[PDB]
Amino acid sequence: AEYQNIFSQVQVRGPADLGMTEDVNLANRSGVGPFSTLLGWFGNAQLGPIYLGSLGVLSLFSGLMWFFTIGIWFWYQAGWNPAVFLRDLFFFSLEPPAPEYGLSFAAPLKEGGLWLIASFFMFVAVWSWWGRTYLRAQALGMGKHTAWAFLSAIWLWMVLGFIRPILMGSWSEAVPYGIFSHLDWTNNFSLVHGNLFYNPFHGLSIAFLYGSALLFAMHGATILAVSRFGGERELEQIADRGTAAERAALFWRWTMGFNATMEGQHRWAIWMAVLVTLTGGIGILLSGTVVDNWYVWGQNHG
Amino acid sequence: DLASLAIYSFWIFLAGLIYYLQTENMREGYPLENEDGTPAANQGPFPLPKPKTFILPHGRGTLTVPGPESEDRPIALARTAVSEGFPHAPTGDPMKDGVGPASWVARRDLPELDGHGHNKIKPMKAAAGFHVSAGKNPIGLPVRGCDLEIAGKVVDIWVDIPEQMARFLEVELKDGSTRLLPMQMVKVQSNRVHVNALSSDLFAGIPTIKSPTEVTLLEEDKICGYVAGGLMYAAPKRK
Amino acid sequence: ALLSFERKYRVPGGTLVGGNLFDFWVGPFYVGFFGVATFFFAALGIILIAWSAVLQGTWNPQLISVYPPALEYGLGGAPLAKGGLWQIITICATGAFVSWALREVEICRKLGIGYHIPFAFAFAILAYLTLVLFRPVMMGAWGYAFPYGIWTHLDWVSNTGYTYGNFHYNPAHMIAISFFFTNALALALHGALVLSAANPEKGKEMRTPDHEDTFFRDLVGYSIGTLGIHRLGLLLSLSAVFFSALCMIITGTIWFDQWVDWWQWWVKLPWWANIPGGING
Ligand code: BCL
Ligand code: BCL
Ligand code: BCL
Ligand SMILES: CC[C@H]1c2cc3[nH]c4c(c3C)C(=O)[C@H](C(=O)OC)c4c3nc(cc4[nH]c(cc(n2)[C@@H]1C)c(C(C)=O)c4C)[C@@H](C)[C@@H]3CCC(=O)OC/C=C(\C)CCC[C@@H](C)CCC[C@@H](C)CCCC(C)C
Ligand SMILES: CC[C@H]1c2cc3[nH]c4c(c3C)C(=O)[C@H](C(=O)OC)c4c3nc(cc4[nH]c(cc(n2)[C@@H]1C)c(C(C)=O)c4C)[C@@H](C)[C@@H]3CCC(=O)OC/C=C(\C)CCC[C@@H](C)CCC[C@@H](C)CCCC(C)C
Ligand SMILES: COC(C)(C)C/C=C/C(C)=C/C=C/C(C)=C/C=C/C(C)=C\C=C\C=C(C)\C=C\C=C(/C)CC/C=C(\C)CCC=C(C)C
Ligand SMILES: [Fe+3]
Repeated sequence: AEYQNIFSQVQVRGPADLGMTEDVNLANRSGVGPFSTLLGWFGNAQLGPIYLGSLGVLSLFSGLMWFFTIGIWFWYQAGWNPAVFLRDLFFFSLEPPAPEYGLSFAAPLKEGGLWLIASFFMFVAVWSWWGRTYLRAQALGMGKHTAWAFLSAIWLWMVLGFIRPILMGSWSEAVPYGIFSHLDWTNNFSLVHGNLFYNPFHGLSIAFLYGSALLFAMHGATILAVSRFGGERELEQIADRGTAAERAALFWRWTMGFNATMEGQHRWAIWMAVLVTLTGGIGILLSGTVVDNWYVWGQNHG
Repeated sequence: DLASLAIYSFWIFLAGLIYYLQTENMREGYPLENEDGTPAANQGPFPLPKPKTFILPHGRGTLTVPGPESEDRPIALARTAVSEGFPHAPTGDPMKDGVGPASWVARRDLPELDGHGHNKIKPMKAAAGFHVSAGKNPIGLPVRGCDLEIAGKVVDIWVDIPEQMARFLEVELKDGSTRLLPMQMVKVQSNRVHVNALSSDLFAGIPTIKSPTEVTLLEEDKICGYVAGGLMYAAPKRK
Repeated sequence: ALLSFERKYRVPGGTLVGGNLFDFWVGPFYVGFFGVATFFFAALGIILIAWSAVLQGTWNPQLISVYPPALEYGLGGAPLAKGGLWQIITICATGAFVSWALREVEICRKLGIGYHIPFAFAFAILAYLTLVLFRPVMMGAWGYAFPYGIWTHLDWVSNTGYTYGNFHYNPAHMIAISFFFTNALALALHGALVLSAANPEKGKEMRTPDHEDTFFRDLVGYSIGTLGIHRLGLLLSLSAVFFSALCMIITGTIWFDQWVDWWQWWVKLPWWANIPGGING
């Protein structure tokens, strides 16, 4: 039993850390939450404090409003009966307007008006949360990398529910809110466009998705393997290279003949992941707006 | 058409990106060298990036990479062969000499600081309000090396204050003096702490720290280096 | 040929087989015994694929494809041109991967680091062996395995998936996809956190892990920490690949009908099976 640093052998607790104050308006941080011994075998034991300014309350409220909108429709579809609700949880679905209604908001409540409502709440929840992503970084004087990365995820989501529906001229193109129906939508999207395996952006997207698992496996493994030299203290390893950073680099150099720096790796990581949805979003957006059939398109390239 | 323009543009953006990424990963260790310290002929296909400057935060200075490189330390090794590409034998005791898996880098001889400017790592005894919260508390446990001989006793845990995490065990020897052992290299058990990397006679050889309530980055590298090295170099004494 | 800090690590020792016989580098590359093994298996396989390329009558790599024995051969050998080349290439691939991992172990011992990298790689090897060896064997034929060609292996992914309807409904596949997406989430967040501390606002000084914890707590009320996130990435990764192998090991073997219908165990539970309303009544 050589030890692996996957779970901590000893947890250590001190007074709750209230964190750095930078230009953050402290009036808006809750107080510290509890301490989970469970979590702390793996990561940090400390829950909270959270920051909740105005944008944060907006976000969280529409987020819940999104969720309860989907939820009353689901209870409705269960005809108000709790046993039917649990039974059919994954089968309920909040569908958008039928194609007849184009981009109009005229669609009756019970036939896609609710979809639009849920979507409206989802739109403001996501974008306001995005703003929160930038603002929490500014208050701390940090780079805006998180907000830039999250924008890449938003791109896929925007394209699927808002941009592609608009360019196609109707909301019936958009994705339903339900556990199984969204899978059916996905399968059906691929069938109707001649098989997404023919779409070279779909193929790139896969490469980065798989690539993210490759990289994170490499990276997490590498960091753990050199954690016996303080390897996880990556910021100081960036500022003043230690043997951790060196033995890491050198493992990859002896193995596959080129390597990364401690900061460099994080650049590979941010991009590997971000390109999954970047790439992905383009592939969807082009579908049916420019290319009706990936197979066909593939037979001429142009 | 649009889709084949988009795809072609993208392979161009992607090659530009790999170029950016590969050069960014050249800000350390470059230019490449011959085994003798001298700039190598063949530097690879990518040029060095234009340098960048990190501002360190507690009046601690600047880093500018790429910059002139050097071990700022003697390397006790020698060639074992007459051409490029073979191993370099330790000319002395590789543990004492800090080479191979016992290597350390000439990191700065100050302690890492938290965001407030206080030392990042303290023995728990000087860390206010810090106590063990879960798991067998190792303090007081005998420490056993890979020879199955007892090398000392745990007398405190050194903890990372801002991340609330055990980083070292302070171990007392027959001597009366102490050493740090990295947390990630000990196994804590009911009635003992077990150290596979070292045999009991190599404990005194662990690099010592100059003040008893601080560790410097330089000191951490020597300690972690030396005990990691034990895996290879202690292997004759290892039952 | 050396990074400026490399010489001091380049010492004798670490090797698993052969003492000091293959203990050396070529350029940046270490060479196991397992470096030699890896070259032999890799090379042989590549030759055997170039050869398979001529017996099928093509040189363009978007068309080159090597198929396993047809179903009729069961688990037996088959001639070279009709899926034996595949069988031997498969042995070579296994050879090269297992070699690579084991070479990785050698590099680990020389560098005095932990074994996490090869251990992690071993999960990928297990996923591969699930598709080409374990699943075929449990199903009685090499022909269920996937073929080696860039576009043809995707064909196999479609044909195998659609043999069970929409493969989405495979519940182990659902969990697997969960981990892949979460992984990529964590990978984006991890890279952006570190980078946004190391490259702050401009003229501003490097932030700290404390800042990184503070940023995460501000944003979502919790921060896993610099050790945790590396434990986490590792675990999400490996978990994704584990559930990938699981979702395929159980397909065609313990479950072989349409995956959507498996869900009926849930719906047909006694206490609510016959209640009316909703989607299934
Ligand atoms: C995993 C579940 C399915 C599968 C489903 C898919 C799907 C779906 C897709 C691919 C795609 C790919 N798959 Mg496949 N693929 C499978 C198993 C494999 C195996 C294998 C040995 O098990 C290999 C080597 C590949 C390789 C490939 C690439 C040709 C392509 C990019 C993958 C990637 O970036 O990964 C992440 C890895 C990295 C970033 C590391 C770099 C990997 C490089 C690029 C691998 C090149 C392999 C080379 C062409 C083939 C070997 C030749 C050697 C000389 C022997 N697949 C199994 C059968 N694969 C995508 C594609 O674009 O197809 C046209 C795509 O959409
Ligand atoms: C039968 C099904 C079709 C198919 C149809 C599609 C379709 C259709 C699509 C994909 C897409 C993708 N497919 Mg495909 N796919 C198929 C086969 C495959 C195979 C394979 C066979 O092995 C693989 C590996 C993949 C893999 C992938 C991914 C690379 C890609 C999605 C990236 C992603 O991260 O999404 C996840 C990321 C998001 C969804 C963005 C999320 C961002 C928002 C902002 C988050 C909102 C959160 C919300 C507020 C809720 C909060 C709750 C919280 C707990 C608080 N497909 C077959 C051919 N695939 C997508 C794509 O990009 O294609 C080009 C896509 O649209
Ligand atoms: C139409 C097809 C079906 C479908 C049918 C299948 C089928 C069928 C399979 C999957 C599998 C997968 N599907 Mg599904 N899948 C569908 C829809 C999806 C969607 C989606 C968004 O709709 C997603 C995200 C996924 C996601 C997934 C993953 C859980 C999994 C792929 C990764 C994997 O196993 O890697 C594991 C990684 C490997 C196997 C790679 C091994 C690498 C080896 C060890 C090293 C190679 C080295 C290389 C040769 C060297 C290169 C040389 C140098 C680079 C030069 N599926 C649709 C409905 N899906 C696969 C799976 O679970 O596999 C077990 C599988 O077989
Ligand atoms: C680059 C591609 C990857 C990516 C990146 C990415 N995602 C991101 C980010 C980034 C960089 C963020 O910064 C942002 C974030 O903050 O991460 C923590 C985020 C995010 N990605 C998320 C989800 C998400 N990301 C996904 C994927 C991906 N994102 C890609 C793989 C997916 C997929 C794959 O499907 C999902 C589902 C969120 C965690 C967050 C966006 C937060 C947001 O916009 O939220 C608005 C607020 C609300 C909606 C509140 C609603 C809450 C309820 C719906 C749930 C109710 C249950 C629960 C609260 C019960 C407990 C009871 C209580 C009452 C006590
Ligand atoms: C935990 C699982 C994740 C993972 C982890 C992982 N992969 C890894 C590692 C780790 C930890 C390494 O250490 C190792 C490495 O060195 O990476 C740089 C590696 C690696 N994973 C790689 C690829 C790879 N990993 C994949 C996936 C994953 N790897 C998972 C998502 C995939 C996917 C998702 O498709 C691919 C394509 C390589 C870059 C590298 C292993 C290199 C190696 O083993 O080299 C030895 C062999 C050769 C050089 C010769 C080729 C072999 C010949 C016999 C012929 C070809 C065989 C045939 C199967 C071809 C099929 C053709 C295709 C079109 C289908
Ligand atoms: C226990 O019960 C209670 C009552 C408490 C509540 C329970 C609720 C439950 C069980 C909820 C379950 C919800 C589920 C299953 C949600 C599933 C969501 C899924 C799976 C996928 C979603 C994909 C969504 C996409 C891709 C949507 C994108 C939306 C947009 C891009 C915004 C679109 C903008 C529109 C339509 C126009 C409005 C905007 C302007 C500016 C006019
Ligand atoms: Fe990292």
